[PDB]
Amino acid sequence: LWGPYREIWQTVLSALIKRQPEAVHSLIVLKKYKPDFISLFKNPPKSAQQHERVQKASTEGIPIKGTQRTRILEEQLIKEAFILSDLYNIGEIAAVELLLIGVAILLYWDGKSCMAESLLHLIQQGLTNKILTLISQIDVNNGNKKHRKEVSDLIKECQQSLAHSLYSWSCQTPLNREDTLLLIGYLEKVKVNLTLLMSLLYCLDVGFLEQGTDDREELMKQASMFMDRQYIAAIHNRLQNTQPWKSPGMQATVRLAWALALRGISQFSEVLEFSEADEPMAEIAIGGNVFLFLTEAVVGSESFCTDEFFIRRIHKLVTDFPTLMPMKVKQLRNRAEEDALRRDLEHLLLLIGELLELALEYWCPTLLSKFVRQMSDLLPATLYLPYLKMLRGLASGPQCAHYCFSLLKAVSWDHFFHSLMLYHEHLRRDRGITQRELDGLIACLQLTCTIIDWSESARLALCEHAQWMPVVVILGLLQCSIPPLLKAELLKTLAAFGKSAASLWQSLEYTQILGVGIEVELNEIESRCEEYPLTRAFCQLISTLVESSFPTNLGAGLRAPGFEPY
Amino acid sequence: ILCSISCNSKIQEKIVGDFTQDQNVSQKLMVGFVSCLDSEEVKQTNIRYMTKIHILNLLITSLEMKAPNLAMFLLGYETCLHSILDILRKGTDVRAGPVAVWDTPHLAELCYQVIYQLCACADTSGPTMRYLRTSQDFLFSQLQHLPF
Amino acid sequence: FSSFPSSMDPYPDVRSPRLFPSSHAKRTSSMGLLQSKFASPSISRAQGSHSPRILPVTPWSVPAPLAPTFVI
Amino acid sequence: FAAKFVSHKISRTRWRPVQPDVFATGSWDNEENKVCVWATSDPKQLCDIKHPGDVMDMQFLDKERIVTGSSTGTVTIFRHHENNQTLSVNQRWEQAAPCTAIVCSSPEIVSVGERINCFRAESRDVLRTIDDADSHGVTFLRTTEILTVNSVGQLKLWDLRKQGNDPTQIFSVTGERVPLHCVDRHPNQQHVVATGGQDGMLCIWDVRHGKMPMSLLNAHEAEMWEVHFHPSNPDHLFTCSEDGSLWHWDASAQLEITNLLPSSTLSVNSLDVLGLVCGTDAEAIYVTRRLF
Repeated sequence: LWGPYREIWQTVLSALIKRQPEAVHSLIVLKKYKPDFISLFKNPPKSAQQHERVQKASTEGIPIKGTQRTRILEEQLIKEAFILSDLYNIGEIAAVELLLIGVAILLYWDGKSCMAESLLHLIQQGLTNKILTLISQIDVNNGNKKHRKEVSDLIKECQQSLAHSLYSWSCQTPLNREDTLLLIGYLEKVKVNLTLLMSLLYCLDVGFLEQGTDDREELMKQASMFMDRQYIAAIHNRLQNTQPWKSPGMQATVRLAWALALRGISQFSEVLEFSEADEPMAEIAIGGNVFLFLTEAVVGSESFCTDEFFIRRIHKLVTDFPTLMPMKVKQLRNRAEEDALRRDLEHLLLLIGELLELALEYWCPTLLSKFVRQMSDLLPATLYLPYLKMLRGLASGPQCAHYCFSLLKAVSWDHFFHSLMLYHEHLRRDRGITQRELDGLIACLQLTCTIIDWSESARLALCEHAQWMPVVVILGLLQCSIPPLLKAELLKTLAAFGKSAASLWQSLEYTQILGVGIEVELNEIESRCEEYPLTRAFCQLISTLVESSFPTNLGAGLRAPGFEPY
Repeated sequence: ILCSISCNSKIQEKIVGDFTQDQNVSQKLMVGFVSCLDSEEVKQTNIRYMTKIHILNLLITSLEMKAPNLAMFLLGYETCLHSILDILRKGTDVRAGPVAVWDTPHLAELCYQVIYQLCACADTSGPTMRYLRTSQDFLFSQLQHLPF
Repeated sequence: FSSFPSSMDPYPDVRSPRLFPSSHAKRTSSMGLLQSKFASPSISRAQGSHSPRILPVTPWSVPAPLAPTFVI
Repeated sequence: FAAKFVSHKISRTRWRPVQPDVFATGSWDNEENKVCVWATSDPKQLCDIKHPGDVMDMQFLDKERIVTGSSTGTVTIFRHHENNQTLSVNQRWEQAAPCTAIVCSSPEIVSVGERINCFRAESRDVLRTIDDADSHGVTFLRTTEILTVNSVGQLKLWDLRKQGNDPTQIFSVTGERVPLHCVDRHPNQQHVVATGGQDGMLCIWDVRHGKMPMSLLNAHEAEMWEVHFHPSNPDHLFTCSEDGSLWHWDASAQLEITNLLPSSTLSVNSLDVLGLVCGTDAEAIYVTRRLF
């Protein structure tokens, strides 16, 4: 029936293109394989049997739904069928319908894939009850080596699909809202988490914010006919720090993200003391590594089918945190970090950005208070080092990156360029500078590179703005003794100018004139070097330049073929 | 790249032996090709469309030059040849008024041009016509699915 | 595509008005005659003999930093 | 492995800068010390160099020039004008005691004695002279650092780049048993180095990773002779011993070392192999030109 499921999927896809039920309804069969879709990838009763013993039939004969197949059940077929039963813990006659239809194991996999895929597409109480069973079945399931690898890939696909189906059930409303504690606890028991994190965020941000269900009265004086607000309050009280709560750092993060949302759901301070019902519980979460977990998630960000949606959710979460929590931001940085902060916050912002909801958030950011905050960041060197990363995170979104750049601008870039020239001069007078200060500069140049590439106008401004003096400063840094991260950010800067050729080629020629030095650099590279991390960026820059049209004038000074030697 | 390699020169007898040195590997490759051919009966779909455009062009551009060659051994001539028949006798090139979907008759044309070369040549007309007259039906299956 | 390249070169609009921008144009290594005529007019503004010999010298070198010197 | 009797005990062999096809050779120990360029591949004695003075240093100073160092620590270099078959003797210095090895740092032909006289590219005046007596290891670890290895096999990183006359560092074995015959410095990275023990051992070295004796051996029989290494496969190399012997230690393979060469003869001359010889401690006559 796997082929039939595939055929149904095509019809569903056809409906999708047209936005109409028509393809599904113009092909009946949905209302035929309907409990097969509800059962999902479970084969829950027809696992391996000894009453279904295929080869003990002395006439070689088996029955299905309806007709029978005595003269075709020859000994080669018997062996493919028992190979299925031993391999997968599957009923023997079921394994035979799976060889008759369509390689039988592959067909069975397709049937699991087709139904699951169809469900995911649709999303994009048997079924709600069957999620747990499906999860359990997968756990039970968990040239030969290649086959094993293929099985592992299939398992990964299963752990990747279903993730969409579970998300969709949250979006449609069906698993709300008493299934939170069961979802959270299961997650605590458990990179697969990123499906889970993606699921949680929206629910905190909308479904647990103001929807809720009006039922689930597990207590008689806690809730009444309207459980909406009553459950929000019950979750708030339920959520706490405990002695082994610091080992599930994932639960801490999800619990903090609730407090972030919960701050905006609270109409006023009438019921709730802020300095017992928010600020300690959020602080206690901060001291349990919740912010670190978000950074880890950003590090773990990876392209997924629902991945863009997950990124949008992350952007929404970031918006919730700058929006409703600046007291916590100020408490951490402006009092506890400096004394014992802002840099950490900037790093977190960059992380979130890198991980189009994010773009929308960047657009929203795109004011006087924000400018004051930027000035404060510029004041302290550490604070300034947070700001560039934050700006790039705005930079990462395609709408967002341009918008983020505009927000940073509304001057600052020129000041950064001046610092680079000044910093370079200081270095010359004196990787020849405090590690925290150098890392700051790496972040300045990394925010610079990102903002230039993302927006054509910004890149153009960087390329040809006299005050900034980026091309010359970069060259001086390169010439002076310097660190590998720093030389990489010079090349990322050069990329903007490249995208903006004669000007670049002339500069290259000037550098060559200022190549014995280049040969020496190559020799140094051969001697080293820090694991080749520096090599790739330079190679990429060379490739972009090559993409740019060649100039006859360049290489003129050397005889005959200046372009060729590079 | 197999098309450019196998349409530049007259195929050497040594190469087939080298290919079959593994013995098992050639068979595995043939099985994989058959699976790819059968896989029909959106990025993945796009890839399939591209692969079909390439693979079918490679088999045609090799085929025009002559036989036997690498393609003949990969059709299981001393199978994938039956998969070409199996895909043809299942193909539905009409969707009930949303038009004959022009990718699908193009797929049928690419399968048929191989069969046409394999009944015109002396080498292949004897075996190919013999296996087109046995089950699974050739003339009967195509006249079943042919639309007006 | 040469015409397109010329248009792109003219698209820079570096400053108004400069023989230095004319040199920024010669960066491509191709120079319009009109510029040469203008240079000749400037030279005109024994002198003729020098121009004849100077022009020949300019003709001898087409390499970068040579045209600028010839122009000077 | 087409052998060829020169009937001349060879001391030098270069796959010339120009595969290992242009052979040149320098024949010491004869009554008018010998060297031939373009020989032989096929007689091709285009530049069978009539020459007083023997061959201490030797370098293909271009694809049409030839540098060398002469027997008394003198210096000798011509320009191998292979078109017109004559040449012009470029470098002729008197008292640069012979030199013990030959190094390079382009194009200052650095070397060591068994005192340093840094001549260089067109530097017909002896420019640098860190006249430090040496109690035969010579290379460019980085320009223009070097490491003098005295006949206690006693390596010591010095320079000629900055001023000074000491060494900057020193590599040393626990016992200094062998003398300065044959050390190694890897083209895989110019901070990677080894040596060959004159018992038949290796002596592998780590610059960055401490300074320990990394890898000895016990494989060859006699003094460390010289090693054929592939000029592009850094790892591929094979070992030898000072009767002229050669044990193929397949080091791009893992110890796969066998009776390699056309063996059992007297000694071998000097090493250059690309695409050949690995000259012994005693430099007799031998040949084979099939190095692929």
